[PDB]
Amino acid sequence: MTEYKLVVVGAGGVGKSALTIQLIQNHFVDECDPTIEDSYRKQVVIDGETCLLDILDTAGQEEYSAMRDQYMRTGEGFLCVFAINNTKSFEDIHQYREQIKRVKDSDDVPMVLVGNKSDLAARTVESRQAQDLARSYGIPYIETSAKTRQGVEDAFYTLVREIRQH
Ligand SMILES: C[C@H](OP(=O)(O)OP(=O)(O)OP(=O)(O)OC[C@H]1O[C@@H](n2cnc3c(=O)[nH]c(N)nc32)[C@H](O)[C@@H]1O)c1ccccc1[N+](=O)[O-]
Ligand SMILES: *CC(=O)N(C)CCN(C)c1ccc([N+](=O)[O-])c2nonc12
Ligand SMILES: [Mg+2]
Repeated sequence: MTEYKLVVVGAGGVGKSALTIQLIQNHFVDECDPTIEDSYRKQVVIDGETCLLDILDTAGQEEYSAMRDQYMRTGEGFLCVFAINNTKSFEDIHQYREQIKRVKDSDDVPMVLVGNKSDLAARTVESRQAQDLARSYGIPYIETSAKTRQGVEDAFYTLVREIRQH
C-alpha cells in the first residue's frame, strides 16, 4: 500500500483519542482514559487513492521526553489539535509545533491545525485567530467535532494531502 503515518498531538482533553476512534471506528467516545491504544490502522480511499492510514494517538498531559520522542519520530504528518473551548490548549499549539519540528529535525513537516469540539457553544478560541495562527505557520486549519463527525474526514484527509505534497 501507500501507507500514511499520522500522529495526533495536543493537550489534555482536546479530543485526540476521540477524533481518531471516530475516524477508525465511526462512533463517539467519552471516558477519561489516559491509556493510548496501539496505532489505529485503516485502509481508506482518499481522493480516489486506496491507502493504509496508521494513526498514533498520543498523550495530552505529558512533558517532552526521549520516550515520547521515540514514539513520535516515526510519524510522517502531524495533526495538532486544540479544543475551541480551551484557551490553554490553543496556546500550547506553539509548543507542540516546535516539538514536532525538533523531533523530526526538519523545518518543514506536514501538519494540519485542528480546532476540535466545534459542537460546543460559547467557544473561547476565536476562529479567526486560529486561521491567522495556521496561516502564519503555513498549514491548513480544519474545525472538527468528534461528536457529530463534522470535519473528521476533512481534517485527516487534508493531512494526507499535505504528506503527498511534501
Ligand atoms: C487523560 C485524558 O487526556 P488525553 O488522552 O490527552 O485526552 P484526549 O486528547 O485523547 O481527549 P479525548 O479524545 O479522550 O476527549 C476528552 C473528552 O472530551 C470529549 N470529546 C472529545 N472530542 C469531543 C468533541 O468534538 N465534542 C465534544 N462535545 N466532546 C468531545 C470526550 O468524549 C472526552 O470526555 C483526558 C484529559 C482531560 C480530559 C479528559 C480526558 N479523557 O481521557 O477523557
Ligand atoms: C480520568 C482522570 O483524569 N483521572 C482518573 C485522574 C484524576 N482526575 C479526576 C483528575 C486529574 C487531573 C486533573 N487536572 O489536573 O486537570 C483533573 N481535573 O479534573 N479531574 C482531574
Ligand atoms: Mg486520549
